Amino acid sequence: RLTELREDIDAILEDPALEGAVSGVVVVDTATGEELYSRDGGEQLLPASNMKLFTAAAALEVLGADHSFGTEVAAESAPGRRGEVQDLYLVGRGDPTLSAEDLDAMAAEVAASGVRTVRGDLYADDTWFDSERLVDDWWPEDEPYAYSAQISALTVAHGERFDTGVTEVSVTPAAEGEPADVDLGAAEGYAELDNRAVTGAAGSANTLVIDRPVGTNTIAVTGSLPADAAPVTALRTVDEPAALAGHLFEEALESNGVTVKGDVGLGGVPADWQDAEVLADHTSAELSEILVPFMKFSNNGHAEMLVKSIGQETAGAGTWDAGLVGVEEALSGLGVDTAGLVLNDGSGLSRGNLVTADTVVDLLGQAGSAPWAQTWSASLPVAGESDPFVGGTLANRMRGTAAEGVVEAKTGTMSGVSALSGYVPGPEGELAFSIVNNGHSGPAPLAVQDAIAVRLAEYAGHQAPE
Ligand SMILES: [Co+2]
Ligand SMILES: [Co+2]
Ligand SMILES: [Co+2]
Ligand SMILES: [Co+2]
Ligand SMILES: [Co+2]
Repeated sequence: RLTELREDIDAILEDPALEGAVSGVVVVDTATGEELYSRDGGEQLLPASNMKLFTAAAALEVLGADHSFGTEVAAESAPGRRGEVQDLYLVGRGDPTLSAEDLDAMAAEVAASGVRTVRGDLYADDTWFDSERLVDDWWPEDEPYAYSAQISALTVAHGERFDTGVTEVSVTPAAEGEPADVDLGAAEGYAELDNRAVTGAAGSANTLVIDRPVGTNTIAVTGSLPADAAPVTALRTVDEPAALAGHLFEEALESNGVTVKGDVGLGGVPADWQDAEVLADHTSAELSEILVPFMKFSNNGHAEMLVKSIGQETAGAGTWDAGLVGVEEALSGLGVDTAGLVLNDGSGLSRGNLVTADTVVDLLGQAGSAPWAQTWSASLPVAGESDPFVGGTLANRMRGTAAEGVVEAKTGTMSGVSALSGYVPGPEGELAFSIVNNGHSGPAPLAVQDAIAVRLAEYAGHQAPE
């Protein structure tokens, strides 16, 4: 059987979709520790989102499944007679799941706390992390999109997938000839809008485009949306995720009967205050829970926020430099050889990252036996599973095959980069694998990755459903 498996993979790797592409492929039997297959396992390649694997493991080691994040509201001293206060500070400490609901819940506490007026200014404190919003080598052209959202300690998360630093932009068609109707979602009143979009005739081509011009906090909409066209929605990042959290909290307070006479702005709690009053606070779910949405949908904001949290825990510094070193350290304490590893960021978006298929499998074996093995493997996306929170970025892959609901693996794709690394649980042996492709020029070789994952699932003792 073994010999057949090897030949089969060699054949699959013969796909023309992998021309001019270096591919690191490693397969190992977790149980026996046997090396079922290996090709360029020591070759340094860009891992794309697969990099999140290393960040996720590091997070469990340094923060732990138990870990959770907090958000506070503080005044110099509690309110009194007329229930007034001067400056109010919204302090974020890395919660990547802070919803607008959470903010409203807090706006309520501040009110129940006896506050009716914020005579001073309302400040958003995100100093828990540095202000380095984007990784040095991230392409500025990717900035308008969610996966490239600015990183901040205080940031609001959209939806149940917790997309940070973004706002939801909607474009609804009007009558042919009339301007299209644009809604900026949360960023309303915060970001500037330049709506040049127009309703085209019914049946006309949809040429609409939503964008945030680099270096601005403006949502520019151009193009034409046909009248008979279904309203469009999109996620666009904003500048200074904190200034937005402050804006929404500003609106949350007002909604909870608390007036704010000042202005919303960035700024940390004076430190001059020996006993600031904590009018309100929120605590997120534990890391083990937050891991799911992070890994299932591959959330870059979460990965980066995690690195800096690790930087805070290991060195008291929400910095990529600190966190990254902390990640590399943690991986070592886990028994992983970080020799051919190069960490430039936590999400894998950075072209500066480098790993080797061997290192990945290495991290898979170790992680597989660590105390948090369960919560860990449970965050990985499962092959061909409709439910988004289970299938993740693999919901629409390998369906109706031996891998369906069997292969647990992290995906990762960029131009010329693609990877699929994970586990293949089975009666014929517990398998760990890694596939990293760099160099291909057409689309990502996802069918090749699947083909291999499906053959492995079979080798592990699984049959396609009928
Ligand atoms: Co902890
Ligand atoms: Co949504
Ligand atoms: Co608003
Ligand atoms: Co929460
Ligand atoms: Co099966």
